Amino acid sequence: SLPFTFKVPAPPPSLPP
Amino acid sequence: MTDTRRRVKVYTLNEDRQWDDRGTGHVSSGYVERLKGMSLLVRAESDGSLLLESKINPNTAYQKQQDTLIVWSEAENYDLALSFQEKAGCDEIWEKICQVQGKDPSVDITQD
Repeated sequence: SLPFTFKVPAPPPSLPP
Repeated sequence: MTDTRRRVKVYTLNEDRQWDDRGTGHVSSGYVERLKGMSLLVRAESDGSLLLESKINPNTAYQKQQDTLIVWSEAENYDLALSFQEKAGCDEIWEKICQVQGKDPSVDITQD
């Protein structure tokens, strides 16, 4: 079995853009 | 009966720069008249509604952030992500994006 199905993107930092 | 090949979860970047779950659905591509181009289309699983209709802009940097994530800036202060149940489906949509932009699908970011 997979733990979860859907990955989520990383939370982006303020710096750098 | 549920198709998993093109099954996705849609996220938007929220006010805390975290990701909001906007629902699961199924992703396809099609030409959209008023957007003047091939677009990514997501129908929501919850009720079949049109959840996402996003032009594949020739200049947008799409990022394949993991084997099953496609992330891009839709507008200023507006960031979108598609998370795929199946890598095969992610590869299918990535190929379409790369074809629209004239890029080789081996890249992981479409614009430098």
